[PDB]
Amino acid sequence: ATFHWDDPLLLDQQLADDERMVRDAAHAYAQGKLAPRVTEAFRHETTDAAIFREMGEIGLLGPTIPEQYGGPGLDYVSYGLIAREVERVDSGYRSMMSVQSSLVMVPIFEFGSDAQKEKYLPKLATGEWIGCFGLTEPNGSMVTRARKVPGGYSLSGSKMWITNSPIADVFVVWAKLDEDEIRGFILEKGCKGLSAPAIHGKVGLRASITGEIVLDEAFVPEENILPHVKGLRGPFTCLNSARYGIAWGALGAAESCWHIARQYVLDRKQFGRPLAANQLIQKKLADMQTEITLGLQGVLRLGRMKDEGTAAVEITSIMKRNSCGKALDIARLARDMLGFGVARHLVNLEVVNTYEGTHDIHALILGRAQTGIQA
Amino acid sequence: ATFHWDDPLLLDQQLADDERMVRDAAHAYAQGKLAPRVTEAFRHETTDAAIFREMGEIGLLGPTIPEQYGGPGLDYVSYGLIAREVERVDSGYRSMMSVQSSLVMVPIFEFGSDAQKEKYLPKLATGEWIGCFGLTEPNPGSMVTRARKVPGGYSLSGSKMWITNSPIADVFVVWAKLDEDGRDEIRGFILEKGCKGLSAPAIHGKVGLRASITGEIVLDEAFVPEENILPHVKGLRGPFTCLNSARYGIAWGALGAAESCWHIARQYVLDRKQFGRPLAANQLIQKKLADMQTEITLGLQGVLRLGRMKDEGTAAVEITSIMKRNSCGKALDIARLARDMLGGNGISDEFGVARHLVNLEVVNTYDIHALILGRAQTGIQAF
Amino acid sequence: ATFHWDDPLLLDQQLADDERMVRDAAHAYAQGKLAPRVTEAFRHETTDAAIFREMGEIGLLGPTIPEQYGGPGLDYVSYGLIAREVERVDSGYRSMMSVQSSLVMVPIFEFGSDAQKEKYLPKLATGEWIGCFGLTEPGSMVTRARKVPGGYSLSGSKMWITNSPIADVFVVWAKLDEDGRDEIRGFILEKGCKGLSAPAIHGKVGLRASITGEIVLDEAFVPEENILPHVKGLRGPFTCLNSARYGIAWGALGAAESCWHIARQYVLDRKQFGRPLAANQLIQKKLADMQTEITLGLQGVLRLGRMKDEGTAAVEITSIMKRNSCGKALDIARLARDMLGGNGDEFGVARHLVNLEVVNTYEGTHDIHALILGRAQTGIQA
Amino acid sequence: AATFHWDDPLLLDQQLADDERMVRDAAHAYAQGKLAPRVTEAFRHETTDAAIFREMGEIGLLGPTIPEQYGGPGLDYVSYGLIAREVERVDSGYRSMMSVQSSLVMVPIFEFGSDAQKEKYLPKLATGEWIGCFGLTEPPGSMVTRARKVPGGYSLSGSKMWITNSPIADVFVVWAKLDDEIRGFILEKGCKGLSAPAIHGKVGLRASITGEIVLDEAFVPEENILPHVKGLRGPFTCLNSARYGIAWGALGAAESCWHIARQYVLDRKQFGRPLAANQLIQKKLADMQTEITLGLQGVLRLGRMKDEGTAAVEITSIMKRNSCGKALDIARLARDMLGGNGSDEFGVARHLVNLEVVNTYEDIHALILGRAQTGIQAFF
Ligand SMILES: OCc1cc(F)cc(F)c1
Repeated sequence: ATFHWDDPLLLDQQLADDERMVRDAAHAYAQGKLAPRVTEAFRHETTDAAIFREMGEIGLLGPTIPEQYGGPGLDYVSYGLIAREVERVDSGYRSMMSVQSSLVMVPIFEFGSDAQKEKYLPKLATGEWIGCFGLTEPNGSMVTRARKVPGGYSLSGSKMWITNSPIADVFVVWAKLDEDEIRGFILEKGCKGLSAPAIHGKVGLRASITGEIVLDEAFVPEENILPHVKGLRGPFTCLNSARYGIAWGALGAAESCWHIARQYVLDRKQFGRPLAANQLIQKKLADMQTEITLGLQGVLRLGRMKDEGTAAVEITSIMKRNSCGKALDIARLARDMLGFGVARHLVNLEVVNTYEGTHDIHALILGRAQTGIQA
Repeated sequence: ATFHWDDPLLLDQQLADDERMVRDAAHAYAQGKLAPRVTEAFRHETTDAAIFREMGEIGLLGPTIPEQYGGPGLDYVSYGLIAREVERVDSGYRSMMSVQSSLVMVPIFEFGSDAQKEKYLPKLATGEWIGCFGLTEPNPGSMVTRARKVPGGYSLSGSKMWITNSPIADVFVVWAKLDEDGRDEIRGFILEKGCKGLSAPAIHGKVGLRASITGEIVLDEAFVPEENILPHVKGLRGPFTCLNSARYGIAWGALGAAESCWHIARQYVLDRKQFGRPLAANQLIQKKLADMQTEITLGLQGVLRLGRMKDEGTAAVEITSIMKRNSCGKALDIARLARDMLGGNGISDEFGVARHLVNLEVVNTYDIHALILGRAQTGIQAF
Repeated sequence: ATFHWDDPLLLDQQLADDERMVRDAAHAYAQGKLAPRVTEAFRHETTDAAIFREMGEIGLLGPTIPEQYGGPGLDYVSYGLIAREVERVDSGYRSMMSVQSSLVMVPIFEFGSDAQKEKYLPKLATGEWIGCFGLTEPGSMVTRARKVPGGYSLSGSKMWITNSPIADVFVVWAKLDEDGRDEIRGFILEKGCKGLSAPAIHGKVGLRASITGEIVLDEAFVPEENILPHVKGLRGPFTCLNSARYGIAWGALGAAESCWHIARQYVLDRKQFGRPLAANQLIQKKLADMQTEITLGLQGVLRLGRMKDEGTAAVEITSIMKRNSCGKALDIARLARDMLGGNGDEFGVARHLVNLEVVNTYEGTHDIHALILGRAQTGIQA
Repeated sequence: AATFHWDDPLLLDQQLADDERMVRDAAHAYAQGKLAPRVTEAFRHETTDAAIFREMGEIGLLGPTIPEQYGGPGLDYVSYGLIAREVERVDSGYRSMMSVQSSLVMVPIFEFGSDAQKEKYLPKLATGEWIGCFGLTEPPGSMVTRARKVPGGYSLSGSKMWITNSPIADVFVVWAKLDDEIRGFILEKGCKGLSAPAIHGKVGLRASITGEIVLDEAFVPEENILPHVKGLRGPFTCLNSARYGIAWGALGAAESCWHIARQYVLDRKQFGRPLAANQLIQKKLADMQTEITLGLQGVLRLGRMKDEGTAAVEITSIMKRNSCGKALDIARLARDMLGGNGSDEFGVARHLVNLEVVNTYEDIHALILGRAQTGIQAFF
């Protein structure tokens, strides 16, 4: 009976062996390739699309996509472990990857035609083609609209804060159309009326490239609309999948913060003694450990529930709210101990925590589910 | 796949049918026998000794103690489940039970002689014998209750304070320093009701845990036969092994109390109206219920996992610190959150919360666990 | 220059000497007469009416009421200092005195006829007559005055009225019809005249040391000469509340000082690992937070008091101080309760704690003061 | 009924003497006029500018408590605070540059220096013609940096790290052990043995320049040792003065974050209303206004006390901890009210990172206050 400060509940022992190598894969990749890049990349907001090629080579894009389509046919827990390990380096990297996996690949696999699945998935899976997701507009009821035309759609609108957009080959875009239903459309790079100007001067997620998608009478052929989804269900299946992945990821960022802070305090001294000798510092460390340890249990359990089909979408709201909130708290706690990879993790998480608005959308999904009553 | 707001992670489906049965049985007893008693018992600080035989005859005392000695020989997860169903009603009753199991029966089963084990456990198991634990003094290693050697055994003088069960106890597990082979070490002694120089006056007018009887143990040259000393333990390890067992039970029990305050809070916001709309429609009210659900759900995954690890023998003692500190701290936050949601002033049943609140303020004092964790993380002691 | 840990900003020296003697008189009275009573009174929810004569005797009832009506003619700073000294012992008691001064004497003084003033204030000032105040029910109030022969008939029920079961004088706010138009008017009523009931409330979780009841109006008759003539609508009730709130703001800070002091003496006295608890860094941060919040909270009510004496204080300022004093007293009592072991004398803290939980939730659980303040900042009613 | 000022609930403005109010407006006109337009690029590219010293010197805002006699503007502590607050309202880096001159340079020359040193350094420090720095921190401790007697003065050897102003400073106030007490010395730029290497890539306080003071047998003349101080009393008096200014400044930053958050929820709509209409936003706004209003009274009261000589050193711990900690809370609260990522409102992201650093120079104040309350020391 031996104590592991860094893994108190021996998560290692709760993973399948299959799951444990996915994790180490993602780990070796993130540490070997992303850690040496991240500092200058964050600092200068530098576009590097190498992550796609690289991650695609080792089978980490579209983790839940079947082998039939070039995916690695893994389960949800593996998806989670992958995101955890990448965010352990940087939220911006994780972000790029959850765009490929949850925001582009998943809607094509789930909602697309045979022909669409065959054309896009395999190249997405290898990261030869990079994808982006256009739902968000400038300040789920969009004005971006598709109208029917000769064979057969024309899109006009704007989508703001689209990660990958300026380098994307493939575009999953959501617009209204009637016979008013929200629909998903597949556009490709270099297409008439489609542009994607980059955004610079970000405070957080500076290691990912972000842009808009500007659609000025952009022509989508009939064969490019997602056949098997209409309405909220489409965007929502995508966000639900991504929020799951962000819930594991945020914990990775938090672990980094905890380790850096722990190591900092071991190594530096005050009044002839390490900071670690300090009770206040020990309390803070105790809380980081605790919140992270519990969070991991929550996401592990949600992942198992997804895999066996026993998980309602509302669970994802618990884990995503919690994971981001506590990761943010932990980063701030770690920051106020130092006298700086932590500062990076901190502004990242500041963006990540408020991404889905400022009125705590998940607290409400959950309030409504407990009470029956909408806020 | 259906959402279960009251069990989001389907804890119910993470259990063996085995443990599920023990849970339901604990629940039926708590709700059928302890719920009716609780309001008056708490308001009037009433002594109900009859509770131990009730708990005992259905195998709630000494969950983990083997059948050889009258226990049900259940695993740690079952013990947890039992603690949680009882505290769901009141921390004071849980206190009664956690003392019997972890602080009386455990040191005996674990440290005592074969004669001691057969003498004491079976009666402690059925509840015929009420036990208690004498460790806290008026003002751990700096203990002052003294055992000195005499013909026929030992003679103990000293005082213990805040000992739950003592005024109604038949059996007393008492920790005292015995200087021997030179060496001054902590030893355990079993005493019995009626023994000369042992008195257990009761303490009344408690602020919390009023449904549970507490008093003192006053040792005045009380005679303990040489066959009433715990043969197999010396020093900190004795008292510690017991508290560690108790903290595990408390880590589960506290979550039951938090579930009640949550459940009460939720019902209250449904039934109340404000500005025509029910209280449930307010955004701030929904944050608070979300926070409550979150912390409870996660705290449960925490104690379940620790349970599995103890049954596997893979759990280190430090893990208990995290779970006890988290369960008690988060349950005390939830009680304060639910208490602040009620307007008015204690007439209503939904001021069951006020009782849970004050209980949880005692339990949270029975920071040190942060220090255990900080030390484990760093290798430097800061106590 | 020395440091007074118990009064870092030397509030003692920001007071005028007359103000200090007012403070010491309340402190002598509270430590003398209330301190010995409090545990049992709380423990057993007693009625103690004798406190009103006691406070009236030495002129602490309705401090700002002029001598011309039996008041001591003090300012708002002394009102505060008194409320602070009483609550230092117990919130329940401060409340009794709050009701008498802000919720009965003030309305009569600002809104009553000369006759009303001479009939009621002197007796309230001595404590001969005890008062209460009915506003809150189980703008959109439903308690009602019918105009009838010779005056009014009042019907409805007010709840949670401290002093009500032992009150001699009642100030009720009911709505009255005026040629179609409905407006809030204040009425004085006396004990025992037919139609009025004062049934106590029992088994309270906090403020147990203060007797509390309903007011029950079933067609209770009020004469014409008993309607408050010089106010209608919001001004009446609000002028009262805005005065009680000011005293509660000073009071809460008195309760918080008790918790602080008790906590500090408790950790100096208790030993763990052969050193006082006061030696731990986690303990010292908590004590620093208590010292800070109280010191700042005090500078705020002082400035409020002085602005009130100068007629420069806007009504919204009171919302700042009330919310802050109470909210921060609750935190401090919680921080102090969490530093103590044992399970009930240092346990004045448990008492303060449960008092401050009622006080902090008394005006609702929607944080009415944040809204007042948010509306004043942004212009927007939430 | 009197008028409510949401932005000055307790009418701080009214509590101020005539001259005090005038200084406030002076520093405000300067900060809004000269510093505001520079701050976004200065912070972004960590773009050193130093014309500020000479700018603030010219309107008499450097070394506020130094008497007119020595070229100072001869003002009280409240005025010092108000200045710090108007500058920090714009950026903590700028206040920091100004805190070093006033508190960490001109104060010790005035308190502990000879008539000669007072006549020579202060008039040019006051106008911002000479720029000062303060070398105390080492990579006290106790400090290692040592001074040694040599013909007609002292030879100094050692190192100071994280010295703000150092790579641009004309005058150095350095603390060394002399055999064995700590003393302060006035070094001049161009002294042999004095190197001041710059440091780049900070997270916060990016508007200010920081560097080292590497000393290698540096020669100080006899007439450049502070004759009137020995031991901790020297450094501590400087720090204690700087903390007082930091106490006001941090509330200036807290004010900006508050006003920015406020204006932001006015401007943005959600669900058909301004965000300012949400109950929870109102609570946050209330907290911001409460903590700022109360902190302002505390530092004002501390100002009056320091003026009248009744303020113990510990009160400064109270205010500095309160001001920095509450400022940071407020900047975190504002930051969290903002969606988006990188326009005007993200002036908040700047103030937050500044306050993160400012807050992190010294909890140590929690323990100063714990010991004064309990008689027991818990630093080590
Ligand atoms: O002391 C009882 C009380 C508390 C309060 F917050 C307002 C009020 F009007 C009366």
